[PDB]
Amino acid sequence: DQAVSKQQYADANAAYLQSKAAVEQARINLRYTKVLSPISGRIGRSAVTEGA
Amino acid sequence: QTPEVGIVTLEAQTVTLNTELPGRTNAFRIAEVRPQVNGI
Repeated sequence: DQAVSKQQYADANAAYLQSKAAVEQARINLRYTKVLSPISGRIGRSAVTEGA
Repeated sequence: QTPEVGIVTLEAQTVTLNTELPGRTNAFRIAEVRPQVNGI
């Protein structure tokens, strides 16, 4: 009903998309905390153990 | 005088094949306390 301007709707939508990018940054950083194997095959032995 | 020869017979039996390999002993969980801050 245009009770709020399109300018301060585009600003709020830009803030929403920018904050969603800044939270998917932390989501892929939590994806980097756990270690995902990049390719498949015979894994060898652990060079560092639990706690190192 | 015929040639007299010591003669043994062969019999089939099981046999195991062990080996011996050298190597060190690494621990199960060997941590190492590196610090994560700056100070004395």
